[PDB]
Amino acid sequence: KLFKKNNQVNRVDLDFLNLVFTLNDKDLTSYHAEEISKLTCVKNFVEEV
Amino acid sequence: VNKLRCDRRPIFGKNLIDLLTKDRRVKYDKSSIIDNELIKPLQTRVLDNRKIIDTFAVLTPSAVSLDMRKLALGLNDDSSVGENTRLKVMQNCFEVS
Amino acid sequence: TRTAAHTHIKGLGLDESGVAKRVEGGFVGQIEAREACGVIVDLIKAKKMSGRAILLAGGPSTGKTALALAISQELGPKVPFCPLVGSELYSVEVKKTETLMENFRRAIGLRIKETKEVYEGEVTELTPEVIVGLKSAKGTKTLRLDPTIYESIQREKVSIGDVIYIEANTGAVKRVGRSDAYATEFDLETEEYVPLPKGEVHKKKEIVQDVTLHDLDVANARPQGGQDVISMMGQLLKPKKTEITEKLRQEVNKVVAKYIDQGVAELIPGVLFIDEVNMLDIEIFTYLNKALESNIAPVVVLASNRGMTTVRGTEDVISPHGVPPDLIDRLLIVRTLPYDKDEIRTIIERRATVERLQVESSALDLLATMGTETSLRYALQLLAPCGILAQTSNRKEIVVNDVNEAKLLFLDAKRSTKILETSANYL
Amino acid sequence: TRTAAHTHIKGLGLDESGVAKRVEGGFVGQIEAREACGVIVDLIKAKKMSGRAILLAGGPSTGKTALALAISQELGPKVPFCPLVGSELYSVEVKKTETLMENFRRAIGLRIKETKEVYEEVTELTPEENPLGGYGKTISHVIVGLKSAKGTKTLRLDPTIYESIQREKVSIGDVIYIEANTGAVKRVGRSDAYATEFDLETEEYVPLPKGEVHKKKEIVQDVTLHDLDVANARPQGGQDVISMMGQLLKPKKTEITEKLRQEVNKVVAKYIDQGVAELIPGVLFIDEVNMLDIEIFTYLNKALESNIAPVVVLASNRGMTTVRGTEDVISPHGVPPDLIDRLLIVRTLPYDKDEIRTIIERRATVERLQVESSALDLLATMGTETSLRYALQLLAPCGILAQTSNRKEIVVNDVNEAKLLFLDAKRSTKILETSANYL
Amino acid sequence: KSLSLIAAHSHITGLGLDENLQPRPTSEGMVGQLQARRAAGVILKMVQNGTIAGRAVLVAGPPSTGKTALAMGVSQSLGKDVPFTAIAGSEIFSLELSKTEALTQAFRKSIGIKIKEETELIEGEVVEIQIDRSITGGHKQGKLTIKTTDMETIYELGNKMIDGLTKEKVLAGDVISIDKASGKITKLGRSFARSRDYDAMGADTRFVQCPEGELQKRKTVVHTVSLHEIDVINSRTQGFLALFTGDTGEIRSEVRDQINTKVAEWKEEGKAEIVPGVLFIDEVHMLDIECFSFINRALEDEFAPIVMMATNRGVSKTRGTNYKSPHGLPLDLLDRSIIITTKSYNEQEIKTILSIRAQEEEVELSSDALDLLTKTGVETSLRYSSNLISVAQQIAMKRKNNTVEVEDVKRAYLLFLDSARSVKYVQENESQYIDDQGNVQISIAK
Amino acid sequence: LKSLSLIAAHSHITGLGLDENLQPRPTSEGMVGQLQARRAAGVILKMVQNGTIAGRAVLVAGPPSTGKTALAMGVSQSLGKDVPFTAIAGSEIFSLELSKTEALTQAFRKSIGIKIKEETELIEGEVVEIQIDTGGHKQGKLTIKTTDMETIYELGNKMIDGLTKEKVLAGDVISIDKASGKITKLGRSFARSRDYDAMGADTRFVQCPEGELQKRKTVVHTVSLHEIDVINSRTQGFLALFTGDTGEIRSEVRDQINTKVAEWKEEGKAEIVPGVLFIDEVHMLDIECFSFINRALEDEFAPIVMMATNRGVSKTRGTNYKSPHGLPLDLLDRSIIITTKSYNEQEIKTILSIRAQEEEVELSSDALDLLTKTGVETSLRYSSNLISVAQQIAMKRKNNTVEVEDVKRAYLLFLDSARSVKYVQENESQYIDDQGNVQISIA
Ligand SMILES: Nc1ncnc2c1ncn2[C@@H]1O[C@H](COP(=O)(O)OP(=O)(O)O)[C@@H](O)[C@H]1O
Ligand SMILES: Nc1ncnc2c1ncn2[C@@H]1O[C@H](COP(=O)(O)OP(=O)(O)O)[C@@H](O)[C@H]1O
Ligand SMILES: Nc1ncnc2c1ncn2[C@@H]1O[C@H](COP(=O)(O)OP(=O)(O)O)[C@@H](O)[C@H]1O
Ligand SMILES: Nc1ncnc2c1ncn2[C@@H]1O[C@H](COP(=O)(O)OP(=O)(O)O)[C@@H](O)[C@H]1O
Ligand SMILES: [Mg+2]
Ligand SMILES: [Mg+2]
Ligand SMILES: [Mg+2]
Ligand SMILES: [Mg+2]
Repeated sequence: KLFKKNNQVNRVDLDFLNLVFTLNDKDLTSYHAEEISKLTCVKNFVEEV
Repeated sequence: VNKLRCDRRPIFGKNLIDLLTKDRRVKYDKSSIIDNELIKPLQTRVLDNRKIIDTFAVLTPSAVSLDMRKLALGLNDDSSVGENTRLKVMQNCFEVS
Repeated sequence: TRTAAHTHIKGLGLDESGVAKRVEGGFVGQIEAREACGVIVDLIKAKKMSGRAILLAGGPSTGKTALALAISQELGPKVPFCPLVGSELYSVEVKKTETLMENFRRAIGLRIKETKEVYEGEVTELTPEVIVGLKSAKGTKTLRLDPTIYESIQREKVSIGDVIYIEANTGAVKRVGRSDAYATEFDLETEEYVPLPKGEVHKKKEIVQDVTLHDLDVANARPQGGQDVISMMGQLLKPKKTEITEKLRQEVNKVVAKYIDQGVAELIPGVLFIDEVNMLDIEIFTYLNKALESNIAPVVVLASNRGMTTVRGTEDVISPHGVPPDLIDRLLIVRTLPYDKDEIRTIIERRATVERLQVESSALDLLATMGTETSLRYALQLLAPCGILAQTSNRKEIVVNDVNEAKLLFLDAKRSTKILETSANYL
Repeated sequence: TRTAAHTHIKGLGLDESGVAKRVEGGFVGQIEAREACGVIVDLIKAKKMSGRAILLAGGPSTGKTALALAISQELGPKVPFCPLVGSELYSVEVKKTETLMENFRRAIGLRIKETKEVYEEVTELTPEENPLGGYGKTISHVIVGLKSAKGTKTLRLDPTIYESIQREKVSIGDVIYIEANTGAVKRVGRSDAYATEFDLETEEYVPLPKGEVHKKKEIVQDVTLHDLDVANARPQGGQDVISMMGQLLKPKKTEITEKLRQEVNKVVAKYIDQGVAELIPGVLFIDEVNMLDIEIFTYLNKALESNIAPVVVLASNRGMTTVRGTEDVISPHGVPPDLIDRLLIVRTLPYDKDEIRTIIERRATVERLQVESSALDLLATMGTETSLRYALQLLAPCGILAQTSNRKEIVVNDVNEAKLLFLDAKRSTKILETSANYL
Repeated sequence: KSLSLIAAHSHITGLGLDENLQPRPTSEGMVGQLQARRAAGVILKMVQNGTIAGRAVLVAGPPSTGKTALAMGVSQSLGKDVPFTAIAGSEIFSLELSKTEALTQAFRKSIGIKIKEETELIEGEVVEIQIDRSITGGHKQGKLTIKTTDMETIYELGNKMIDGLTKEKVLAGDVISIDKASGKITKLGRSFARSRDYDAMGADTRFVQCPEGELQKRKTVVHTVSLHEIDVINSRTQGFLALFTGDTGEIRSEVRDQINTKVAEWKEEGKAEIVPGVLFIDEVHMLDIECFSFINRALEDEFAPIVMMATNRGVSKTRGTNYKSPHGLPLDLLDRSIIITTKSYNEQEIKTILSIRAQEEEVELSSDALDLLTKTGVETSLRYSSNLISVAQQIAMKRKNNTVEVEDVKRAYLLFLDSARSVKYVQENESQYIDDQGNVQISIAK
Repeated sequence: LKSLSLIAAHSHITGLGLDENLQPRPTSEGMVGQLQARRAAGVILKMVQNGTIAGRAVLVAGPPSTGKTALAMGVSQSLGKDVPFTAIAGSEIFSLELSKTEALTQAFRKSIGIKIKEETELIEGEVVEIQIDTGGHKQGKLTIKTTDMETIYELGNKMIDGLTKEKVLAGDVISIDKASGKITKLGRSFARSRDYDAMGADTRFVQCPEGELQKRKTVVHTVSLHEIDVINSRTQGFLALFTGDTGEIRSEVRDQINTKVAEWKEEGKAEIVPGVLFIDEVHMLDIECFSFINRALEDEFAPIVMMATNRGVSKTRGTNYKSPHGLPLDLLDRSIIITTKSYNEQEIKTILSIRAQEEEVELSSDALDLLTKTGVETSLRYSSNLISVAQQIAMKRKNNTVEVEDVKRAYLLFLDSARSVKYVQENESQYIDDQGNVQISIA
């Protein structure tokens, strides 16, 4: 109780920044990766932002 | 989100599941039929030795402390494990033969 | 009827006045050693002091281990006992000092009593939460029980109409079988029908079993008797022996002190015996100084047939009996004397008698002369081949010619060494 | 309010333009060493160029550890600082070189920034159906409401978050904060609004949060890559098989591979290129390095030419000794000559009577004690006659003796009795050589 | 409590001193060593003050001269609430833990921390328990009437409390205490009330408990823990089991520094109190040079308890080296440590100690027997007589006389051998034993 | 672009200053002098990219600070990508959880790379609409859509079951394997992008794919042999490449996977690439390791192994004789020696100037000459370290240039190795000897 009280203040989610990547291996390929990371970066969100 | 979690990991680097399947793939149709008795899996070995284990397992512990057998795997009425995780543990493990 | 170098020692044979006779209890000579050993016997029987140290030192073939076995037998089985050899200390799973402490805690016993509650009867119904129904010869009760033993019963393939046995204290579940009331249901059924138990389902009994402190410590640290999946699944994960924290020992000491203070148990000190302690390392030897000067450590006895030697683990200090002066200062020394001709002859004839062999007097004289010439253990070893050699000629007695033939057939240390000295290629 | 031979050193006491006075920062004498070490602090604070080493040599009781502590104080609490001794490198779990590599990675830290939008009693909750497929049953939508303080607001979400909050076992009337990044929500507790619902309860009263329905906060985190790669290698999770196994696995650290190092270096490189992360090189301290070995020294060279090598500082007091592991190699300070060629050497010198007397004055002042002038003057006498540290330690028993006879100050006969009571090394070995009773 | 038969230091009880730190010539079960006693009392006062950390003190002298006796005396005079760890030199050479790791664990063991947790606890005798089911009107029904010595009232459930009370088969009419901050039922015993119906429990409840009357009480709980327990708890999922089994396995350092910072925060906030425990190491000459090097740095930290060491040898070869260093220790440690010397005993002191052992061991000593025992002790050693006194008892009531006499002492002396006599016999009988070169003369004849 | 480096001890080295016929330029890419060694390194390099003969042992000699590691860094930069280059020192071979022979075998398998080609056929982001139905085995035909292409596809009971797991509205765009694999969620369309007041980490708005969804694309895959063995070492060992618990893999995966890679090579779908394994600090090693290397040089998949050392005739770690070069004669017999001479004053000047400009340090000519004079007196690394501290002290004096007096102050601040040795010689009593003797009492 005296220790697990500042987790509501100083906690930082390394998983949110994708720093636990080793555990996220066996579900992904790259043909969607580069295509989406470019298209959503420029052309999908130019009409939205 | 687009600049943090859009595609960060699906870029290979370390590995990709399809590559593991391509590598862990198998080029065997059927072999080792005599798995029968040539290999004799230990699951059959234990039951094949039923009579001797009935006739020889005699010793018993001299002392035992209850509430540690259950506490060893970290599940008690006051434990740090989750709500449904503890029940799912033996729900997956009780079906074990 | 196996006999091996012992079992002819039935005790020290000490008088109630503390004066040892000449020949008694399968023992001859060593009057001073036997008297001191009986004094130590009464010392441990007092059960008032702790952490006392006695070392007995003497040359080989002087019955030092025989004396230790004699005192152990004289004490009886009530007192805990654990023989040890120095080389057994060195292990690879745990540090040597921890093994020494483990053997320290196994050398004191505890006599305890508790009430065992059991429930046995016929299986009547199984209502899930878990309630069970038991039928006895005359009684019948319904019991609500933890789902763990319910699942265990399921694993125990218990059917309807069966008879089971339950230990309430530990939750132990065992099925006796099925009642003979419903027995001849099948012509060739594999299940063995058993008669219905007689008496009430609820039963209470008393036990007086005994345990040592090391057993309590390992039971508390390591549970190795579980029945449900979680129990043995957890206990198979760490098979390797580990260390034991001292705070666990303090907690165990507190609980046993509470048990004896309440008045349902009493403490029994014991004896720890280490044979051939000359080879022990220096670290263990300096650890003994701390271990002995404690409040619970039992009495200890050491054996070492050495002289001006360097103790193992160092290269400088030459100490008597391979024990440094620091451990010597907290030590009592017992001197063992070498035997002589007539005692040798008596030993040989007694060993022959305990081996149910017939021996002719001239053969005993030859055996005694040869034993004085080489060693007592040599003759003790070779007497049985003499017996079989006589048996080959269908004679139940021992003749001098047979003994000479056996001595020709089997060598000794001195003859083998002389042959080795004059040998072509280190024969 | 306690000290152990230190904590009276407040920085290095180096003024602007790189100058050190006599008495400052609890530090006296050895000006040139302080100047050089301040220059080293400047070089580290440049944060431009990394991979250097510096070894300082001197006799015992010279202030080497004090010098390193002054360095650490001057740098400040932002840059990481990992003190160490040679012995801790040895281990019974992994290689010596490997442990050196964890320490190497632990020396350098990284500060990361990130903003988070969070939504924070609960007005109501309601799911919204026909799955139009083979699925059994589901809800098209879920609509909930949050009370908070700065006005309330309803919230529409997916039955996944409904499932998650159901797993959190939260009452309908309760205070809830929900994470917008991934949807993780935990039971904040029984809110203060529904106080004394019954006569007796156990749930925390949890006063209702004062703020908007949704709040955005800025979080700045300082971590080292050593935390990063062990976090990457160690598995996580709940009831999954490897999760329980690791929970029971006794997670001993074992031989972190270089592939994780490459991956984390790439990720942090692209993050600092993006401009969200800033890398703060640290300094690693190895005290009493003579206890190391040839293997450690050679791998130390190899790691010293590495890419992300932090600046390290070494301490020793040995002379023309033989480095451990071998016997034919006699090298200064027990450091192999090839390593010596790869770093600089800072000299330190023994103090004088005046400097020792000033040290005694400072040490007496910090512990709130009164020392008579003559008593302090004589304390300096056997400070020089025997050692500085002996006279430094002698002070507290003298204070106790002063407490015995109810006098705050310390007198000459008190310290004389203290010296008589407790022996120094020279007197002790004199008694040892004189006697023959195993002493 | 503290079950024990007899200890080699069962007679020493917390040193002996005045308010002026002057040792009495005989106090609390020991005699002599005036200057050593005064130094030990000084160190004790240091530990009580708690404003100093990381000081090294070494006790030196001939073997069997009040070294471990002084250690036990300071341990007993220290009393409870101040951690004291006595460790031998050879307990750290483990294959599971590195030597520096074990030394670190011991140092963290010898650091006391006092904490105070405030909880609102309600106790009192109950009459019955009301646990209802879920119905249309509301969640459940519950109305507990609780009685005490003074005044009896009634309370209501809290939804979760039905489950808490149904977890165990709580019998109606027992003294159970509830802390609403925790909700833990403390079934200390049954309701005393009137013992006419409660006179034949068959043991149980330990004579129950008389109700205290008032119920609304908030009493602070003082808990004493050491740094090792905290870090071990933080290390694993269930650190308490590792603490009780010893499989910690090289706890990581960043946990330790975080613990240090956080406990410093608690100290500034007034939540925690720091107790300067004591670490004691015996026959430290058996330690390795790596351990000494690690100690040299670990001493200077602020979280460094006072460490006391005792050795026996002098001018010996430090383990791990080849040079016979003075005192069997590295010179730098001798510089950083303070040496306490113990001198040889006197015949009067040895006779007083023997009499103390006699009265301690329920041994009645005749004056002539005491004289003979003192003569033997001064001739050979203290421990020889200190064991002969115990052994001669068995001879005393083997002749049915409770009080020991001269003849029993003579018999014990002639029955059990002394080191000098034993070595003389061994030297005169060298051919009978096993030589250092494996030369044995088993054959009596030829 | 991906240079997270602050600096490197030798970061000016970017390849080797050679040409078409492999002539060493006098100064190119942080490299000066030792032309014969550079020509030999270029020959070895051309041999490596020839990739037609394996199992060659090359040894680099030279005094300390002669730049033997500089050649290794240069050749590593020259080969660049697509070829593995394992830089391993001699100390990490000593593991107490793995046999030294096993560690050497792992290193050898690491240095060999293999690339393979594989082609997958898939329809991406086209599942538009689900038409559930009569009853049972419903949704047997639903259309597919992209931003530019649409098609109607019939669905069977097996595909119905596949769609049942993680059912979706199908108004989004989802990629499903046309190669008889499974389905993979892509995200949500823009129509429901404004449907949630809170977000999670399961589904993210995804663009409708451009062009035909059907695509049979081929992918190349590069990996080294050590990883490919460890992946088949157990049921799953992807953590072994990360955790590091290889576990001393038994010699059954190795030969079978050699046969597998030979089969793949004969099929032509896989191409091998022999990398270079470099071992620095070789003079400390066990004789057993030397014999294992002696044998392993003969293997068909033996990468080019390059060794570096500086010790002359000295005892070998594992024997009792002072062998020349610190190595057994057997290993020296089957190796190639490339000696490196010392460095010259002009070379010293060029190297110091390169170092100074590397850390963007403005240097006065006279200060550079003083640094060159010192680097002639003492080691060159001494001045190459003093440059930065001289810059720092010049900054503290508020002058951008590194004046001579700043360099002299830096020199006077830090002791030379020889100067430190001499001072220790003058003050032997003050320091602690190797016999544990020291003096702290001044009087
Ligand atoms: N008094 C005795 N009575 C019977 N057997 C004896 C006697 N003394 C010695 N022995 C025999 O001598 C042998 C030597 O005993 P032990 O102590 O084990 O070996 P050692 O004396 O060489 O240490 C034993 O086997 C024992 O049977
Ligand atoms: N100039 C100084 N000012 C204050 N304290 C000093 C000074 N020099 C040394 N000390 C004291 O000396 C101790 C450090 O000794 P140090 O020189 O590090 O020993 P070693 O030479 O064995 O490393 C510190 O506790 C510090 O209080
Ligand atoms: N002042 C004393 N009073 C009573 N007994 C003492 C005293 N000094 C020593 N002893 C006796 O000596 C023994 C302790 O010996 P010790 O000096 O600790 O050995 P070492 O010098 O090897 O540590 C104890 O059993 C104790 O009975
Ligand atoms: N011929 C050279 N050209 C460029 N730089 C060199 C040369 N020789 C040495 N160096 C520099 O010297 C530094 C150390 O050289 P190194 O290879 O470690 O010496 P050694 O041969 O003793 O290992 C390197 O950072 C490198 O920049
Ligand atoms: Mg024997
Ligand atoms: Mg220091
Ligand atoms: Mg002692
Ligand atoms: Mg070389």
